[PDB]
Amino acid sequence: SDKLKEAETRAEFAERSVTKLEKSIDDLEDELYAQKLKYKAISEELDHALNDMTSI
Amino acid sequence: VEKDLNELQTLIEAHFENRKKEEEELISLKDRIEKRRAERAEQQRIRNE
Repeated sequence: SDKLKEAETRAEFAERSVTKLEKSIDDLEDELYAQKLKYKAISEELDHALNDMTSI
Repeated sequence: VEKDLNELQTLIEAHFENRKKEEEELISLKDRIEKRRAERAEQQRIRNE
């Protein structure tokens, strides 16, 4: 009985940890996507600048 | 200075293309990443069911 209780508690702890880790990794992926979006926006602005500089 | 401008704009467009390929690769990475998110979500949900 003692061993079973220990195992059950371990399982609950690990499950909660996996839930937190999944949420955190999803949030960090969202942040990376946002920063990539900003980089792409300024890169397209610079590409337009280069297109005009082709006439420069 | 003319050939300097020429080589410089050449390398400019060159690294443009290179970083562009890298961005394409990173976009494909994000896409397969979202595929991984969806597959992990569905298999996790099946496990939880």
